[PDB]
Amino acid sequence: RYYCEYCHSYLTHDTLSVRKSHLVGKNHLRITADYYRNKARDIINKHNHKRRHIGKRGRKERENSSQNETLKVTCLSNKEKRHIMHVKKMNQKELAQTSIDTLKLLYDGSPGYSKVFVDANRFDIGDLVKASKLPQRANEKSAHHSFKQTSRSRDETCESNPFPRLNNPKKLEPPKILSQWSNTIPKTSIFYSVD
Amino acid sequence: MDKYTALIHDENFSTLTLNVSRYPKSLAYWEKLLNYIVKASAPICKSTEPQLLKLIRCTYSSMLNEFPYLENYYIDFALLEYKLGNVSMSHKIFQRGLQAFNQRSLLLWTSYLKFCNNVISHQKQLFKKYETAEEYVGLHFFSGEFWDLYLEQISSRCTSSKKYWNVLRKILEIPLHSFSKFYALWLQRIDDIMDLKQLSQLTSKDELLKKLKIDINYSGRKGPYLQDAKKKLKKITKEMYMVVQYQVLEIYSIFESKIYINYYTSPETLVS
Amino acid sequence: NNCSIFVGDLAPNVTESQLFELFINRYASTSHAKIVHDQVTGMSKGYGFVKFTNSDEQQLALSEMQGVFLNGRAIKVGPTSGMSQFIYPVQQQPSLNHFTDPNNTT
Amino acid sequence: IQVAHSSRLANLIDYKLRVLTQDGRVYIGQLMAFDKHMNLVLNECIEERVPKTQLDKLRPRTTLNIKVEKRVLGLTILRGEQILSTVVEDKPLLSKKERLVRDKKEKKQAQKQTKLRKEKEKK
Amino acid sequence: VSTPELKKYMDKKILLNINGSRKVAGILRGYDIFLNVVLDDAMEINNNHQLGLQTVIRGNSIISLEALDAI
Amino acid sequence: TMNGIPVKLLNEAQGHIVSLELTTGATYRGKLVESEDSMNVQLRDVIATEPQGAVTHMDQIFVRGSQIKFIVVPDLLKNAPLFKKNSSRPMPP
Amino acid sequence: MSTPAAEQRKLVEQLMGLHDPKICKSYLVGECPYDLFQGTKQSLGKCPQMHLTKHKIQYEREVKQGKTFPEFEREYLAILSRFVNECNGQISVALQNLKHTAEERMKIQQVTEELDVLDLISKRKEVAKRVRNITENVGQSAQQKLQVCEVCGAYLSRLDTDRRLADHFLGKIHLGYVKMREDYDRLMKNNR
RNA sequence: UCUAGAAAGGUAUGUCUAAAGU
RNA sequence: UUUAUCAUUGAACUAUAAUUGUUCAUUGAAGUCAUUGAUGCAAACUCCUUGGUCACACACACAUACGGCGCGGAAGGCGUG
Ligand SMILES: [Zn+2]
Ligand SMILES: [Zn+2]
Ligand SMILES: [Zn+2]
Repeated sequence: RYYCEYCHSYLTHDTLSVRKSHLVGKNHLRITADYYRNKARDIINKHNHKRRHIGKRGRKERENSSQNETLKVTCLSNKEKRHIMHVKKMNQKELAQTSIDTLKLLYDGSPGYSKVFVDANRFDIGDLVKASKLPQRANEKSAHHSFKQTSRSRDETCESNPFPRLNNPKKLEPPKILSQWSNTIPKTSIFYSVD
Repeated sequence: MDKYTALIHDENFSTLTLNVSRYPKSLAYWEKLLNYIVKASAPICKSTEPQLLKLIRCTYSSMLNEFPYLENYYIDFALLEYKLGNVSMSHKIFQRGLQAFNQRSLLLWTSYLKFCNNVISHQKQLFKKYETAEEYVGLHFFSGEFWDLYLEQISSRCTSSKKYWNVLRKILEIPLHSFSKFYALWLQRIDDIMDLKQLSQLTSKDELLKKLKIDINYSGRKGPYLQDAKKKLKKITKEMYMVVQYQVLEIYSIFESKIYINYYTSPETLVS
Repeated sequence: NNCSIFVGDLAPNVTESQLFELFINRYASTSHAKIVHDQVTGMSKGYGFVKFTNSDEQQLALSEMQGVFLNGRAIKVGPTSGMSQFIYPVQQQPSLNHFTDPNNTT
Repeated sequence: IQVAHSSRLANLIDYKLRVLTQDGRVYIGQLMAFDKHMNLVLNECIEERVPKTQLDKLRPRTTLNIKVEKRVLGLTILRGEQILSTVVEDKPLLSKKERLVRDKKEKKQAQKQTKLRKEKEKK
Repeated sequence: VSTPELKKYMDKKILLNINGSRKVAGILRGYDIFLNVVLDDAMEINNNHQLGLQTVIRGNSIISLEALDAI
Repeated sequence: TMNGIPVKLLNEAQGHIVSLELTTGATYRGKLVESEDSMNVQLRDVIATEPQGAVTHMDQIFVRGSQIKFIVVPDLLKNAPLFKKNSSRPMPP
Repeated sequence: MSTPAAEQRKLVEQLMGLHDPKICKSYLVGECPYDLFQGTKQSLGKCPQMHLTKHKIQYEREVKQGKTFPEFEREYLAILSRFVNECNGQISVALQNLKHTAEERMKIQQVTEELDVLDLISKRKEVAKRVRNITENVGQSAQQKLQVCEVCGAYLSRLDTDRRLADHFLGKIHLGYVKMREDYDRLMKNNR
């Protein structure tokens, strides 16, 4: 027989046509994704500190650091440190998730654009994206969304959109700044700009 | 009949080729001729007809000798030759692409390094290529992607974690379009430090002992002194943040807001 | 203070005039009343805000209009008001003399 | 280091073996699994070799120093046709008493897990 | 025991490296439980010289099976 | 029959980048589509290093299982469930 | 078997006049119906006549160049015709089961009460009550929504997409029974 | 010649039916 | 220290070769990148990870060479229940 260690469910006589159909089962995929997210979360979250090997401090070290001065240590209440740790965990996750993607937004009308940045017509990873689209054997999966697909073909040329300014363009977004240091910005710009 | 002979006896090929060979410096004829030859081999793989691969190579090479500032077609011709089996040719295609741009193009360095990560498999040589790309196209206003790619390779290969602090301190003084991400890396990485010996990763120990009045080898209670350390280094980073924020926001408000087109387009286009 | 209360589950045939009438001139004279209609259909979404001047006026409206029958329903008058790293900048304006005008070409 | 005399390969899990192979290569890695065909799973192995050039230095006639090529390979599995010998190098990160404590704790957690799974599916 | 999963590579062109040094190309037609394979129109990629109208390779000496065709 | 932890671990790495060196000296490295019970693997979008160093590229490859010398799976499969020593399977069917 | 040379021995030994009851002539023509449905849930058991590959490739040679033996065709047509007419009876039973659901008693009295409730503005009231009765018939359909696959006889539905239908139509049952219907259409055109 | 009663499940899949407010 | 493709021909050309050797060119096969590389040799500096940073003491021992006669911990050897 077979036993899906992640799934926790047995199975009958292990035939590759049964086993491979289990291994692309949607519920098995949810269980496996939960397992590996939790294990990576556990090895990130585990602060194992080095063991402390305290030696006996000498005399002259004791005179110097007894005659420096004493520093105040700051510490916070329980709800303060809980709220701060929630903030720190979401900030580390959005730094890990984000990525600068302005070279894609910035060449948006260029002549050979559909052959490089489309990501489905790329010659290296071209067949893989179409191949791994998935069956979608669910009618309501396609019947959920009612927007356009906007499949930009590889066969597009230079002739369409001859003048890029006249088709309505967007200005690039202003550079994002740190919110904790958002008060250190210069308060007035130089040139009077409207809208 | 095969794909090549069938393609030659087609009627469209004589028309597309005569329009290209009459009007060379009009781009849309070249791209129509090129899309037709590529569509005429509907599976492209290693077994397609060599008399037809030689013609796709002659078409791309002759177009790029006519219109040498077309960034996307160097990437596409190199990725075609990378599909066809030989990375040795695709190195040359990217490198003549960089040379026709006189080494100062951001997109060809970014695509050449995301290519070269896979195939160069020797660590000091790949890092010499990143140092070359740094000294040419490093100070680009949109080169956040290059530096973030470089930090990705440094944090995945190296075991020392000194080179990361070095490169990140050089990012901190460049006025990039998206420098706040490269400041948030530095902020959370200072905040993720644990003991006093690791403050010498940033600067030298005597620079700390003089400028910030902080001793690494202070042995004693090292809780409050480490918290004092993190607050003083965060203050210095706040001041350097003010300087880079001023320069970035000044360039953006005055000049870089107004340029809308950054690409070569075609010889028949007009700039506003 | 521009204290805002968020009335909800309103009847369809209840107007901003009636929403003003049930909010202004009882316990207060509220500065504004605004029901959210549908942006292309016009039919009211069943919830809307009202803006009182004083915070004591709004809370006095809040305790008394909670559950109160307005045109067939109970109109649920909860208060409307009162962590990303990266935000876009925002800046003041230099008040447009002849120096700080970017089109000044004389 | 000293290894117990009656200690087969089933008992040396989480040691740091030094697996020789058919080519002169050596995979210094932490063992964590094995099989009937003796094809190990080494955790952090470092495939070394002595080059064709410095092999003259090993030829029989201070000491001798050989420069080997450490090439890091993360979580290999080996193919058992290639293996030639295994030699223990380093003891584990944990003790024996600590592994006893941790094994009783894992088995206790598994029995609580199956208890909750059974009493949840009966409800 | 277990058939190899070459149901995709059927009736296409294939480049396989016999025995290390040699290298043969041909149109695959059949395979078995051991990886012995039978391929139509075999041409030994070296100036290359052709083998014969049909071959049957003993699967002891196949190392890799590169598929030249789309698959 | 029964497979044990290494071949079952190789079956746990279907879909991800592996790097394997054959016994002839070559080194192939791509996304592993279908492995089998006899360590007979396929690999898609691979980067094929010949023994004297000449790296080429090829779309799919099917190595014989018998020629593999090692297979380098990702790092996180250290935490795979099959390495758990004390397991409590619920009940047979 | 367990060692691969055992299975290879099994295959070569089953590789190594040509008439009489010993050889399933229906397999010899091609696609024995007790062979195409071995493992599935419509399994007939085992094919009684033995199947053998030496005889089959001798038949491939014989119908390549030598001759055709029409007694094999008439035997295959008899077995094919009895199976196809039997499954035509079974698809008749399946649509009978849909009818028997459709003429269920309490549902007929419920639709009869709603159709007595169906009884200018009289036409507008009648059309509103008849659209309510149409939705009652569609509520009975939303309990089921079953059509019958006309080849195999198994149930299907239309609310389902084309892809789960494509999951059905590449079955063992449906491909086997499509092959049976196609040889029956070929032999009934050729004999007539 | 020595007394033939074939399983009953598992996983994958869609659809129906349904349970929620502020 | 040591390497950086061959051919067909032209002009000349030492020359058993598939004009090899030599300068320049055409055409032709395929053609990992590297030459700040590769291989050999030696040193210096910096940075990581690991542990009893334990207790008593600041002392005149030893031919059977050396009280192995403090509390522990890690690993192995041997014996008993
Ligand atoms: Zn599962
Ligand atoms: Zn039969
Ligand atoms: Zn059907």
